[PDB]
Amino acid sequence: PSIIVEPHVTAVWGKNVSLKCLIEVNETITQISWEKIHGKSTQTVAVHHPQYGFSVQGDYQGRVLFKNYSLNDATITLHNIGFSDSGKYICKAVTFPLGNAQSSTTVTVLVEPTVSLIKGPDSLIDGGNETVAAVCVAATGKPVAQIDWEGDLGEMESSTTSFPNETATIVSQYKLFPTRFARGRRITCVVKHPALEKDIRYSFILDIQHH
Amino acid sequence: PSIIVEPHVTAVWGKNVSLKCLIEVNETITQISWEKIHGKSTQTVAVHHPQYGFSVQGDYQGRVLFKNYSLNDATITLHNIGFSDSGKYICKAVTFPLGNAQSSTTVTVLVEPTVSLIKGPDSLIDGGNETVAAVCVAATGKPVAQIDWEGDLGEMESSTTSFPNETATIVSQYKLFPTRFARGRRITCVVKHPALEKDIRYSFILDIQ
Ligand SMILES: *[C@@H]1O[C@H](CO)[C@@H](O[C@@H]2O[C@H](CO)[C@@H](O[C@@H]3O[C@H](CO)[C@@H](O)[C@H](O)[C@@H]3O)[C@H](O)[C@H]2NC(C)=O)[C@H](O)[C@H]1NC(C)=O
Ligand SMILES: *[C@@H]1O[C@H](CO)[C@@H](O[C@@H]2O[C@H](CO)[C@@H](O[C@@H]3O[C@H](CO)[C@@H](O)[C@H](O)[C@@H]3O)[C@H](O)[C@H]2NC(C)=O)[C@H](O)[C@H]1NC(C)=O
Repeated sequence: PSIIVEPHVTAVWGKNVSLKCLIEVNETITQISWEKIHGKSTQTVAVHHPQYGFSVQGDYQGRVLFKNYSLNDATITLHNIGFSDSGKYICKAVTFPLGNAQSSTTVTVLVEPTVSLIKGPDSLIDGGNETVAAVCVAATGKPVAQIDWEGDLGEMESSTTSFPNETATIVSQYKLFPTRFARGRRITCVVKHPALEKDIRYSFILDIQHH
Repeated sequence: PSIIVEPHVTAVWGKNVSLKCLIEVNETITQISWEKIHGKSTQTVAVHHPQYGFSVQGDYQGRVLFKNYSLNDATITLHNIGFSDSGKYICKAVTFPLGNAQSSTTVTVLVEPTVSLIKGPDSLIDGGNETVAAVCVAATGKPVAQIDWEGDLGEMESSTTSFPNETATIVSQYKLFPTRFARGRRITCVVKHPALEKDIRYSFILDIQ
């Protein structure tokens, strides 16, 4: 309506997110609140009342700040984000005399992957058969990270395991036939994920041996 | 929930009703209100706020009174009851901090019939053909009334004519074969209707010759 909110929002596990709400009703504001859908019932996250002040409820206590004291600005920030913070929220303005108005914001919780780049277990002998030259892991991210490789020296093979909390670990091995042409060149693991401000990039120089 | 109301209320057109609502939810009450369901949205009927006062909305203005100033008593009275007052209402208490709680009341609007008894067009002469001794009309009642007769001097015939506002008129003629035996007798019309506390009764003494 005149309840201005962002319709869809992502939140990174263990960081902060802002639940924006501007109230332009041109009406007398009785109180304003954020609520969370639970079945058909809703549960209160935070309340502002012009005489009774703020209130934060449930497991949100200690993790919710009201941006400012204006009754027309219902924006809050949520902190120490966890999986249960996902779902549909309602910003609500109760007004006098016409009553309530609202708009919804759905929150998706993302988890940053833990990335590591490791060398293959076997040494890369020139003229030898296909060997795993490196292994890139992006562990327990939500959703699963994406892994790409730079340096066209071979081919990629990956597996993914998803977990009850809906994070996923992806393991990607880079396979190549060692040659003279590949010696001294650099292979890069590139991990893309929506919780990342920029792609994680790890690389190292190929060591190709003698005989 | 914690909202005490009556599930269903009968209301008579042109009269009064109370919509009862007692609120003791345990916590600070920021405002209380009665609302009317319109589609899936609701229209406000009346609102009581501790600092802002009473407020009445729509076509309820001049027809709604709050029973008292107590925030725990949302009871109102509705006056000059009209067809549109029919429908489903919700009493609603908004509280601080947990928010609103509500309960519904459904209102049916009845219309009292206008009842009259007349002595029939032709005059009452003996040994002859059936003659209409009296006509009883319960007009534009909602729903249609029932008409019964007391005094066992003949049979009745009745017709019903419905109207767009959902009131109906029923006209009942009482026919009899006139007899010297029937003079001094009283015929009685009895009209039954849910808007009536008792049956309406109109009677008169048959005059034969
Ligand atoms: C979502 O579920 C996954 C699957 O259980 C969670 O991953 C697990 O997290 C624990 C705690 O960090 C990991 O254990 C730790 O790592 C090594 C184990 O060898 C050890 O050095 C540490 O002291 C500790 O034991 C566990 O390995 C890991 N399981 C995996 C990656 O398969 C994940 O943390 C959950 N995420 C959230 C946000 O709840
Ligand atoms: C529900 O429906 C019927 C039909 O619209 C309404 O009945 C009509 O009521 C009016 C006024 O009560 C009657 O007409 C009036 O007659 C007087 C003479 O007594 C005259 O002064 C007025 O100008 C007007 O013409 C009319 O006889 C009556 N019609 C029938 C067929 O009975 C009824 O009032 C409606 N009721 C509600 C609660 O809305």
